[PDB]
Amino acid sequence: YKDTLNLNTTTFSMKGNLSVNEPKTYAKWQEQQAFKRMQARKDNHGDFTLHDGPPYANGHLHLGHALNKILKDIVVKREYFKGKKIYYTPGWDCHGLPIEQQILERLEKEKTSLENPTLFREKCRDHAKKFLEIQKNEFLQLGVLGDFEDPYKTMDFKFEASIYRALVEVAKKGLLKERHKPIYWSYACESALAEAEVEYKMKKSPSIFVAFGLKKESLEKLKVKKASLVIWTTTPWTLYANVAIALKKDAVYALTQKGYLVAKALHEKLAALGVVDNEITHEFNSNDLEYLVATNPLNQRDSLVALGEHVGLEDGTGAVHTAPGHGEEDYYLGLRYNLEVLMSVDEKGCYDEGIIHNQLLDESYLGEHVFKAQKRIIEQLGDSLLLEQEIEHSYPHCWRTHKPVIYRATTQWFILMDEPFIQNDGSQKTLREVALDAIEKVEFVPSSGKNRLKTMIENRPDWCLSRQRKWGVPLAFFIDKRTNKPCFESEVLEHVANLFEKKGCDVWWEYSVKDLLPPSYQEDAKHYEKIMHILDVWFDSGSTFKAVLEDYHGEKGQSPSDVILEGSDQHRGWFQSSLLIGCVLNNQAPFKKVITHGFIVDEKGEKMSKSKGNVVSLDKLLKTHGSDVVRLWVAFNDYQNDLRVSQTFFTQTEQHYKKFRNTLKFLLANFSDMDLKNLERPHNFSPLDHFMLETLETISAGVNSAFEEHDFVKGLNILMAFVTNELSGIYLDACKDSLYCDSKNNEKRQAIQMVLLATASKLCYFLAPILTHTIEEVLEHSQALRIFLQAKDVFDLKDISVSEKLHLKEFKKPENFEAVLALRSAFNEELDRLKKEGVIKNSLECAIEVKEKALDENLVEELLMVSFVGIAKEKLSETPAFTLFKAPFYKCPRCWRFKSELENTPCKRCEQVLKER
Ligand SMILES: CC[C@H](C)[C@H](N)C(=O)O
Ligand SMILES: [Zn+2]
Repeated sequence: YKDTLNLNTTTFSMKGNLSVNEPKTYAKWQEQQAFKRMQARKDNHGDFTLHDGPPYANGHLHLGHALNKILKDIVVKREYFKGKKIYYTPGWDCHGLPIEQQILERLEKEKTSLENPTLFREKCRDHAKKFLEIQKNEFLQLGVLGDFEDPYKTMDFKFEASIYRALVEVAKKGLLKERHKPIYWSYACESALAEAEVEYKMKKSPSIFVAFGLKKESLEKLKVKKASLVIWTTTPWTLYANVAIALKKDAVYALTQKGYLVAKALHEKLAALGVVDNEITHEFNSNDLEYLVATNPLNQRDSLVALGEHVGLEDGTGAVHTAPGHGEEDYYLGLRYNLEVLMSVDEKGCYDEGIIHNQLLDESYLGEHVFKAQKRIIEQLGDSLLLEQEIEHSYPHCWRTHKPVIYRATTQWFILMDEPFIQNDGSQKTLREVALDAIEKVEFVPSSGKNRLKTMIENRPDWCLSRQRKWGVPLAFFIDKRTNKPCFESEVLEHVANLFEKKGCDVWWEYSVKDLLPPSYQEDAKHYEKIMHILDVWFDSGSTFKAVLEDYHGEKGQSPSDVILEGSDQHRGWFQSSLLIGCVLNNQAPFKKVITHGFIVDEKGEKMSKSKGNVVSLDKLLKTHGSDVVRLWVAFNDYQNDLRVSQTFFTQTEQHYKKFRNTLKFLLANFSDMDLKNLERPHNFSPLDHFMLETLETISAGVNSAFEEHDFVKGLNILMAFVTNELSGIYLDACKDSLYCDSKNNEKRQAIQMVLLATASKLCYFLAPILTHTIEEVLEHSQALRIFLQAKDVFDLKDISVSEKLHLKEFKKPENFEAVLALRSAFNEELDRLKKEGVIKNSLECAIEVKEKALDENLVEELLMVSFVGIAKEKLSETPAFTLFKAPFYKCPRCWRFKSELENTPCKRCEQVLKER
């Protein structure tokens, strides 16, 4: 009788063959310009702008890039399917050391050089172009949709002009100022750096305690025979630049029997270390030591005893070796006392002629790198070296050369944080104040991200903008030699900006000063000289809101954006640079909302690097699992924290994907034969039908609410529980007899099919942002779904009203299945017990007599899948709720239910179906 059943099959395959079929889908969306079609949708209602943070145009995509673009894609697709016009122009960060360092390294490896600035910039620009195309196509292989054929590029000439015009706005508001002070200096790239370009890593260091003997006249003033202040330092390379020893104000300093002078609060620690001897002979107040003078044991130079602002007593000695050329707090102390700023370390981190001309350090050190010289310096200290250790400490390194940085007093350009400036509304505020106010108006997901960014703004220094490399946007101002000050005249600045817009920034190197000035100024061209520093690339990316959202007047999205979505490492990076520049231009953040994610890490939670051998390639991952599995893995996991890549976790995701896919296959298979005239007329739905429609509505609200708050785990868990439990476990098991053995003309079967159609419809809508290829495939294989949803393809999906499309009555009282589902669970646990004893094989062999008479007997029979409700003859078991019997019928050879009065004879329902004309 098997061939007399309803076939109930679909062409939608159980196997996804994802690595074969996904490229076909994505190629189609590119060929057909699906993102453009999305933006053009005629019934768009509302707008949604996600502003892409631009990856650097260097190298192939990392797993973190895929995580990022997939999450953006889910968020964007969610808004599209809610009915909005979407703005999502992806972009690329094309300048900076992330590109330039690769060129510098390749030149070195080729044993070649390239000193021509235009030709050098050309090699960098060609490298960004190459990898922009590579990353673009790799992004498209994730199934993401955006304006990838018209992306934004910081190397576009109009973009270079937009960045420069952002800088112009900073300068005209009085926040762009030169400062001279020690800052981060990367000797390996001969450039200043700021915080976002520094990576702190553990590093071993010498750690030394050094005695500076007081001069004879100072010992006479203090009335002791011997006294030497002891300092602690990890940088013997700066001892040549000492000008002072800074003490804590109004603090007691102990003089030992051997003549060492240290903070009394630290004497116990230092004597236990063996730095000084244990016997204290005299105590002195630091206020009485100020303006004594000591002698540097390295070079015999005077060192002033000074009082520092906040000298610490937790480490060291309480006497701080002070080198204004190499320490920012040292520098301010030096100026307060009108001391020399000694700085004889060149741009490559090597001692220069200054050590000879000023007698700071022996001539032999000329040309030596400061880190290389330290062993010989420590040996030169002789008896003044009281103790030498080796320690480990967290130390700043250059983000691209990975070499340790140093600090060098230098003249650079800064955006000031504590300089009051005129607000757009006419009030007066500092940038720090504006940025803190602006942070409070932004929504952070998770909300903990707010305090992370806030704390950085509270604590950050002035922002050094000027870099000494060639690949970037120049700080393209002239210094008037007649004034020694920059020219911020609007006519000059807009003349340069317009040149940049048309020709790009190459002209700043190529053109003469005269050719770069408005005609009104060319007679005075001899008085002007170009600043040749370039902008921090974090200023480039900080300006994307201006260059993309503002300068295209909303065609690429609104300013402020509705959402930005990046790694939580961008609090130190793009979030902060965009926040600061937004606050100068607009006095608010250029984003309304920040969503963050973690890092992709290995099975042990560790970062992937080539030096570790734990790198999983994005290509290998997509080839193994398929992009819809990778996308589901992202969505079905706690992406705000680090995501670990392991076989075990991807296997779990594949099982989820399989369950979703097998469920959609079953639904499609079991309404494939439905007559489409059913779609227009209403149906009489059973209580179980209604229970499922009501359950589907309740869980649909919960999936949607979870997805709205970007908690895709919570929503997918709700969806998966529904498909596993109420759908597959209860409804589809109860309906299989009718779906396969009732007549196609049976109105109860047709009503089940409509429920299955409504259920697949909701599954398609909710999974469309995540498994877009798979839902596209579902629609491709189901004509009934396409008619019912009025959908040509996945991009025509909308959130449908099941009530309206099935013609449900307005005030229908919901079903209450609590009692009958409690019976079902009790029956199934009693039935499990009888299968243990070998008494019966399945529920169909049973009759049940329910002790509660209020229950609907057909629904009991449906849900428990017994063949008979009522009393029979062979008792199997008894509970307080029900008695089970052997069903007093034969098994029907067609439907396998125990409903046949005669052996091997079709039951009454089957007999009619087999007879039907
Ligand atoms: C948001 C990205 C930022 C701007 C930077 N290009 C990076 O890849 O880290
Ligand atoms: Zn039958």
